[PDB]
Order: sequence, then structure tokens, then C-alpha cells
Amino acid sequence: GLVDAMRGPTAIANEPRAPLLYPTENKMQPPTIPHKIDGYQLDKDFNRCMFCHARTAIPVSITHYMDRDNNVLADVSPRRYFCTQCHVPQADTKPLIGNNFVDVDTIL
Amino acid sequence: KLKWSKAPCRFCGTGCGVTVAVKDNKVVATQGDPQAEVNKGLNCVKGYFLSKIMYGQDRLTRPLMRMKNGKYDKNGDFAPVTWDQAFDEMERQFKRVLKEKGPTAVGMFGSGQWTVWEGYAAAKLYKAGFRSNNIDPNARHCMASAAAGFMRTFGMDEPMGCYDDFEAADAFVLWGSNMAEMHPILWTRVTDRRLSHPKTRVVVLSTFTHRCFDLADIGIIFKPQTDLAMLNYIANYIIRNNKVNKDFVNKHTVFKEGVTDIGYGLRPDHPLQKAAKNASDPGAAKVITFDEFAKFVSKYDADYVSKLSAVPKAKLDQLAELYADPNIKVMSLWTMGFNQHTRGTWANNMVYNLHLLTGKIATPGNSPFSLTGQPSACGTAREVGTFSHRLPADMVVTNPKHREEAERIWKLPPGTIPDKPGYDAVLQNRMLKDGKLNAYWVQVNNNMQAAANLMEEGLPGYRNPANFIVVSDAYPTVTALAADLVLPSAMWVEKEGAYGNAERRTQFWHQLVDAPGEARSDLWQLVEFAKRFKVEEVWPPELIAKKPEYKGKTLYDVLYRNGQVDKFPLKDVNAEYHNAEAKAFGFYLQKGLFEEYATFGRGHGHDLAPFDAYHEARGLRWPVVNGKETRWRYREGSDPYVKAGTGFQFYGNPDGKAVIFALPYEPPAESPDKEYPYWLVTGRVLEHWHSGSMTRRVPELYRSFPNAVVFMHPEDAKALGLRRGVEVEVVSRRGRMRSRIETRGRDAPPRGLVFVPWFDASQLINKVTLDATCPISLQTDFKKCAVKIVKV
Ligand SMILES: Nc1nc2c(c(=O)[nH]1)N[C@H]1C(S)=C(S)[C@@H](COP(=O)(O)OP(=O)(O)OC[C@H]3O[C@@H](n4cnc5c(=O)[nH]c(N)nc54)[C@H](O)[C@@H]3O)O[C@H]1N2
Ligand SMILES: Nc1nc2c(c(=O)[nH]1)N[C@H]1C(S)=C(S)[C@@H](COP(=O)(O)OP(=O)(O)OC[C@H]3O[C@@H](n4cnc5c(=O)[nH]c(N)nc54)[C@H](O)[C@@H]3O)O[C@H]1N2
Ligand code: HEC
Ligand code: HEC
Ligand code: SF4
Ligand SMILES: [Cl-]
Repeated sequence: GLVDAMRGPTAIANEPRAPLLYPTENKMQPPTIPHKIDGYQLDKDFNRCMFCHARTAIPVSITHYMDRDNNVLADVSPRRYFCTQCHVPQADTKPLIGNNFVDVDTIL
Repeated sequence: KLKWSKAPCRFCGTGCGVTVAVKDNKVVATQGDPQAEVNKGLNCVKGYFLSKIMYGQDRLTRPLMRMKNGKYDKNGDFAPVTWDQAFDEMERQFKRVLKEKGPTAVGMFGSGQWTVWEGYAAAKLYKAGFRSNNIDPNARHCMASAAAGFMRTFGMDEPMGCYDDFEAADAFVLWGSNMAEMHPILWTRVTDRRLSHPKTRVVVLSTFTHRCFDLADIGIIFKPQTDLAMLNYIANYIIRNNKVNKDFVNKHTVFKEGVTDIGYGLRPDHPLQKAAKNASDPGAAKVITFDEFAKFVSKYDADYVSKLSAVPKAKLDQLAELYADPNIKVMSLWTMGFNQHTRGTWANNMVYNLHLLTGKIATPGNSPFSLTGQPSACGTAREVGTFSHRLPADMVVTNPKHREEAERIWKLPPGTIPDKPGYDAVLQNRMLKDGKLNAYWVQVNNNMQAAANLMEEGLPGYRNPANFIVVSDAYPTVTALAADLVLPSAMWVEKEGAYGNAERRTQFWHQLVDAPGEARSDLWQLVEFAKRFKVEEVWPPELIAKKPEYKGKTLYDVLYRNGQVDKFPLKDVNAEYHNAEAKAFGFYLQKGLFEEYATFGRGHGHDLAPFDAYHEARGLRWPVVNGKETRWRYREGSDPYVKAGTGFQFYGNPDGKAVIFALPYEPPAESPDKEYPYWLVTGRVLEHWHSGSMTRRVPELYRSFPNAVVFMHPEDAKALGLRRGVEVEVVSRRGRMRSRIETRGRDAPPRGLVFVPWFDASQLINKVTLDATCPISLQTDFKKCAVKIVKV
């Protein structure tokens, strides 16, 4: 047989019940955000993330202060300003299916 | 201990370079390639999880065929079978259909995520082998309006600018592009320019508020489809304020007026098609003067445009002034908001008009720049011409000189290539439903999830007992669930590949790992299948009589063992990397394909460098002439094809001039009404790719955004008695889906409109959308239709 775990058992022609919206969990790849970020301002007037993560919570690494030429600047690079392009929170729910990835982290 | 090797990102048309770390046949890490010019070491969250995308637990490893009582049956459950078994049945089914109905009843639905050589092998198989033009790709849903727009205005496809324009622009104008989520690294180049040079202006136009508005200096929410009226308003503004670049216009442009009332690409008995006057030749136009063009756009004044679009006159003027001011370098950017649009070819023409009136084109920072979505909608679908009307390098099947040139390169009898365009994407689903397309092979896409109007066309077309459907995939998908035979395919760095991004940069990768099980590349599957057909089974006798050397030969021999595609031997294969297909057929297949294909564009404006040069570089931007890539096209001194002393030469057009078109606002196919009072817009989110079959099997990307949602204005939720998190059905006259309300999310639509992303295979929003298209480009408008929202 063949099943698509991204859909679940329902035939294409039918309409599954939607799961609940899951709350966000509280508690080299960009680390995921281990806390809620609802309501945090991230725009050109104010970067809420920088409020706790400035090199001034674990601070951003110095790579985040680097321009396209790898010059280290005195404040976060514009290239890293929008943090949520790379760092994402996580719903408090299990994955739909297994994944056999390996991280280098654990094999050297 | 790790072996690190370069590749383009598997995902968006930005085309970030990555480096990929392998140990013991497994990708253990990737990183943004610090030497790649596109991204200089950065990725987005999708790129950073490339090491997980091949390793979902349910990767396909064996052919699966519907079987009942020991034999193929449409009604059978899938059972594992061998590759020989799969190809035997395919061969039986294709040959049956070819004898009974001919080549208009076989077809292929391919992909802008095919490698360049995959798309080229498939184009040969169908157009030269089966003599069928029913090969079309998912990029039909995507860039078809942009390519029609280019062919009309410039006579040649793809941008004349490049990513270097992001460092030179003084104003960026996003015409519905959501770059922050959909071209993240290009949005980082926008953000760098804007924050580092703060006189720069970022203008974002959209039908709903999204993350781009977090940088915007000027944000404009406008009513769906009324972008046409805004573009004309700007053109009128430029003229009425005497800011035409008259020398540019006199030397380098002409003016046309397009035919109007061209219908909506629906079935011909649809009342909208019957109503239209000019559906039969919807791209016609006539020559006009500048003055007739100025009169035409003068109807688009502030009263008309501000009322129609709901944009305040002060903002239309701020926007128009950036276009008009000769000192401001303007990069206009657009994606599916212009192309998935029932007048999206016109919208493309109309944004080029703004740049042509002012001469702001083909120089650093002055750049009408169409963004491509897939990693190789350009390098593969468009440049190889894997479309129902196309041949390679902008050529078309209807042109006898183009067919002659293909038949020359492909060593075919005159008259081999079919001269009538075949079934494009939308039409393929309608012909499947109608039982007129009966043997069909889908590769590297999930079109049952991705095509609009699933319930009325695609699902009954795939399940129609008159048809036999083959799907090649790496994972189970709803497309594979609706098929009759599923072939397990090797993906991304399990095979040697080439992808061509939005700035004409073709990027190679070697095969870095071996696919699991008996998974095999799409390239292997096409070339292997071609062994099953003799020319006597697939070509009329009069063609074999003109090339009698082909008597009794197979399509494998004619298309792939032809002295060209097989002219590079196994010793040319870099021994430091596997190459499964080279080992399978006995010669360096990818190199032979690429070099034969490259004959189409060399000396004709589309020059690809020698094959080996791409394994040495982090991409090169075509035309590559005498080893040097081209950054700006059509501009003297930047593009070697431009004649000296001309300034600019739009040499795709016989007189070297670009065309400015007078085209009107016309409304969508389906707008809200009393029964269905909301606009439905559909699209994507940053964390998931397309149908979710890859990203939503990565634990971190699934958990970042586990399910689609209905983004809704809080006042509309209040009026419907809804709260965040309650379930609704979204319903149109075509179908329905169930999802949860989000009134506080990253997409914040105006009252009367909702936005629903399409990545969740348990929430098939393409049951609700309308397969209306732009009539010229045949591209579906997934961005607007009418729905109601009802509580569960
Ligand atoms: N994260 C991520 N990125 C991707 C993809 C992915 O799946 N995920 N896929 C890639 C592909 S193939 C593509 S094609 C692109 C899609 O990239 P986009 O087109 O940027 O994104 P979508 O989410 O498809 O479309 C949403 C946009 O449609 C605009 N829009 C809706 N109606 C109108 C209209 O009437 N006029 C105009 N002008 N705009 C309109 C809205 O303003 C909204 O910003 O993304 C590419 N990049
Ligand atoms: N409602 C709505 N619909 C849309 C859009 C929209 O904005 N709204 N966007 C439209 C556009 S612009 C596009 S580009 C299309 C995209 O639509 P599709 O391309 O149909 O979607 P993908 O999920 O990218 O499909 C790629 C498939 O390739 C499979 N796979 C991965 N690697 C390989 C390989 O190497 N070989 C094979 N054989 N399989 C492989 C994946 O598992 C997946 O099933 O969607 C269109 N549909
Ligand atoms: C203080 C009120 C914070 C705000 C605002 C933001 N973050 Fe945060 N973050 C905070 C704490 C106390 C911690 C745990 C300690 C730690 O450093 O892990 C975090 C954690 C993160 C992480 C994980 C870093 C790691 O695992 O190595 C990331 C990536 C992160 N936070 C990102 C992030 C973003 C993008 C924010 C704005 C939306 C943001 N944080 C705000 C404290 C606070
Ligand atoms: C991609 C272009 C990113 C953007 C934008 C942001 N971050 Fe990041 N971050 C990224 C990576 C790939 C990594 C791991 C490698 C590295 O360069 O350090 C990180 C790491 C962090 C961390 C952990 C720092 C540590 O010492 O381990 C934090 C706390 C973090 N990043 C936070 C963060 C913030 C707040 C950002 C917005 C200002 C931000 N990152 C942007 C990739 C990317
Ligand atoms: S921006 Fe596009 S190409 Fe770059 S890492 Fe993200 S998905 Fe890949
Ligand atoms: Cl559904």
C-alpha cells in the first residue's frame, strides 16, 4: 500500500479534522528559539531580540556582527537583523514521521 | 574526515551556494558557501536544514504498482515490483495508447526542480522521440507570464539585470513579492542596502500585510488585480510630469496596443469564455504612437485609480515619483503576485513600461527584475524549453526555422518535431478528466496538491480508468497516492545536477552520496525507458525513409547514443565522485547532454560555458562569452552581443527596440459576491517548501509551522463569531477545506480577504482555487477567488 504521513489516512477526496493550534514550547545549524516569541517587535524601529541577545540570554555570536566582506562591526549586521529568517520557535508537538538525519556534532 | 563539496541550495530561485559535508554515505552538515557571490555564506532556515531533507523515514526505495490478482489493476492496492516489472507495464501502457490514439494521448508533467540534463533528456524523449508536445512543467503555474512578458517586450527571455543591482538601487519596489519569506537572502541584500544607505527607499505593495512591511518606508495595501491600474497611473504620472527619457524612448522603444477582453483560460463552454470577445488570439497587438499610448494611460488618473485600488492618492504619488525622478535608481521586483494573475503577462509588460519610459534599465541598480521561484525554473524549464509550445533557447514549435534547427542538432528527419503546441499544465488536467490524455508521467512535482481546482479536474483525471498515471518521487505524496505506478527517485546530491537561478547563474554539483534502496535518478529513468521504443513504433514511415540509418534503432540510440550525447567517455568522469548514470549507460551522460543542449544557445545570446567550467566555479551567469559571464544584458559595454555605438540594443527584437504596451485594467476571473464574500489568496510561508513533502518531514521545520492556517483580519473574525484557534471550512463553488483561524499571525490581511498557505497535505487548499489562467501565458491565478468561511 502507500500512505502519505503528511496528509494522514483520509482519501484525497475527503476533508480531515484540523488539529488544534499547538502552543509553542518553552524549554552548524542556527539553534531553534526555545521560548515563545509572540508579540516580540522585529522591525526597523525596534529589534526586540537584540534587547536580550546583544553582545552588550546567550549573546549572538560575532558572526552576526559581520558584513558581506566579513568585517566585524560594532553592532549587529543588517544582514542578520531579521533574526526569524533563520531562527524559529518550535510547537510543543512531536514530528509526523521519523527522520534519519545525523549531526556532525555526534559523529566525530 | 568529512568530504565537503559545493552545490546550489535545493530550494528557492535565489540559488544560494552551499557546501555539503559527507561521511559514510550520509550528508552530515551543510553550510552557506562563503565564496558564493549570491549569498556570501548566509542561508535561511530552509537552507540550514538541507542535511535533513533526504532522510524522512518513508523515502521511496522500490517501484510500487497497483496490483490485483497478480497483475496491474487501476483499482489495485500498491504492491512492490521490480524496475523491469514497472518499465514492462509502462511500456505496454504507452505502446497501447500510442497505437490507439497517437502522441497527443501521451504526456509528461515535469519540473523546474529537474536538473538541466533531466529536463533536456525529457524534452528529447517527448518532442523528438514520441513526437508529442504534451510536456509541460510546474513552472507553467509560475514563470509563464514572466516569460510571455519578456518575449513580448524584449523578444528574449529572462532578466537583463542581476543580483549586483541590489547593491546599487536607490529604491526597491516590491510589486506583491514577499521576499522576506520567499527570497530570504535577496531580502537580506535589500535590507543591507537600505540600512547601510538610508536615503534608499523600500516600497512594498501587497494585498496583505506580511514581514516585508517590517522594513518598508512606504507600505501599500491594494485590492487584488488593481495593480494593473496602478502601473498605468505611474506611466501617466511620468508622462504628465514630463519625465519621459525622450532620447531613450526615441532610440530604443516602440509602442503597441494589446487586444482586450481576452477571457480567463477556462474551458471553452464556461460562461466567461463564451462572454469574451478575443479569447482566440489573446496576445495580438497593433502598432501605435507615443501619443496614443499617453492618451490611453491618461484615463488612469488619481480619482479612478485611488477608488479602484483603495490606495490613497498621496501614496500613488510617492511611488510614481520614485519611478519618475531621473536621479533615483529603481529596482522593481515581482513574483507570483504579477505572474499568477489572469492578466499577469500584461502586468509584466506594464512594469517594463515604467522602466522603458525612463530609460531605467540594464544598468546597475536600474533594474526591472522578475524574481524566479524554483531553483531551476530558469536553468531547466525555461532555458531547455520543457513546455508544450517550446524548443530550447526561447525557440517555439510553431516556427519552422526553430524546428529545423532542433532537427539539425538532434540529427532528426525534417518534419519530426510536432508543429502544434501540445497540452499545457491546466489543459493536461482537463484532458486527463476527459480521458484524452491516457498515458502520463509526472516527475519532481506534486501537481495533485499544487494544481488549482483539484476536485473538478486533477483528481478525477488521475483516477479516470481510461488513464495510466506514473509518478516519480522521493517520498509518498498525494500525487503518488492518485497515481497507478510510483517510481522511487534519487534526489538532490544523490545525483550529479545543474540548476539555473533567477540571475542566469547556472550552478553544478557532483553526486556526493548514493540514494537509498533501488531509488534512481529521474535522468536514469528517462534514458532507460527510451530503450523500450523502436523508431518503427513511434515515427511515421516517411520520417524513417528520410533517415534510413535509423531503421530498427531504439529511441535510446537515436536520442542518447547519437555520437553527440555519448561522445564523452567514462574516463572523463571525475573519479573522486560517483556517477550512477554514467556507470549505468557506459559514458558521461550528463556532460554529453549538456554539451549538445548548449549548442542551441551558443552564438545565439544564451551561451553556456563549457561543461567543465561549471564544476570549477560557483556558478557563471549566461551569456558566457570567451570565458566571461554577463551581468547586464542589452547594454553596450556590458553585453558582448550589443553593437558598438548603440548605447542599448534589445537584440531579441528585429529592430533592436523594446516594446511599450497600452493595456487596460480588467477584473479577476472570480471576485467576491453575496454568497462568497471573501477573497481567498494562497501562497507560502518561509519555513516550508511548496507541498511540504520535503520540509514538513524535517522535524524542526514541521515544528516551526505544523499546519496551514486561515490568516484573517480580527474584525472579520469578530463579524463571523470566530476566535483565534477555532476551526472553519473555507468554501468556494468548487470545493472546501478545514483549517484553524489565525488573527494574530505574520500575515495580516485587510478586511474582506484571507490568506491560506498551501504546504499542508492534510489541508488541500487547491480544492478551493479556480483554474482560471492568464490567456496568453496559460498561468493559473492562485492569488484570488471568492470564498465563504463557515464554522465547523
Ligand atoms: N519559503 C519559501 N520560499 C519559496 C517557495 C516556497 O515554497 N517557500 N517557493 C518558491 C517559488 S517556486 C515561488 S513561485 C516563490 C513565490 O514567492 P511569492 O510570490 O513572493 O510568495 P507567495 O506566498 O506565493 O505569494 C504571496 C504574494 O502574492 C501577492 N499578491 C496576491 N495578489 C496579488 C495581486 O493581485 N497583485 C500583486 N502584484 N501581488 C499579489 C501578495 O501581495 C503576497 O505578497 O517563492 C519561492 N520561494
Ligand atoms: N494554491 C497555490 N498553488 C500553487 C502555488 C501557489 O502560490 N498557490 N504556487 C504554484 C507554483 S509558483 C509552483 S512553482 C508549484 C510548485 O508545485 P510542485 O513543484 O508540485 O511542488 P513541490 O512540493 O516543490 O514538488 C516537488 C516534488 O519533488 C519531489 N522530490 C524531491 N526531489 C526529487 C527528485 O530529485 N526527483 C523526484 N522525482 N522527486 C523529487 C518532492 O518530494 C515533491 O513531491 O505550485 C503551484 N501551485
Ligand atoms: C529576554 C526577555 C529575551 C528576548 C526578548 C529574546 N530572547 Fe531569545 N533567549 C532568551 C533566553 C533567557 C534564552 C535561553 C538561554 C539561551 O541562551 O539559550 C534564549 C534563547 C534563545 C535562542 C537559543 C540560543 C541557543 O540555543 O544557543 C535563540 C536562537 C533565541 N533565543 C533567539 C531569539 C529571538 C530570534 C528573539 C526575538 C524574536 C529573542 N530570542 C528574544 C531571552 C530572550
Ligand atoms: C542567518 C542568516 C541568521 C540570522 C538572520 C540570525 N542568526 Fe543567529 N545564528 C545563525 C547560525 C547559523 C548560528 C550558528 C552558527 C553561528 O554563526 O554562531 C546562529 C547562532 C545564534 C545564537 C547562538 C550563539 C552561540 O554562541 O552559540 C544566538 C543566540 C543567535 N544566533 C541569535 C540570533 C539573533 C537574536 C538574531 C537576530 C538579531 C540572529 N541570530 C540572526 C544564523 C542566523
Ligand atoms: S534563500 Fe532560497 S536558496 Fe537561499 S538558503 Fe533559503 S531557500 Fe535556499
Ligand atoms: Cl483536504
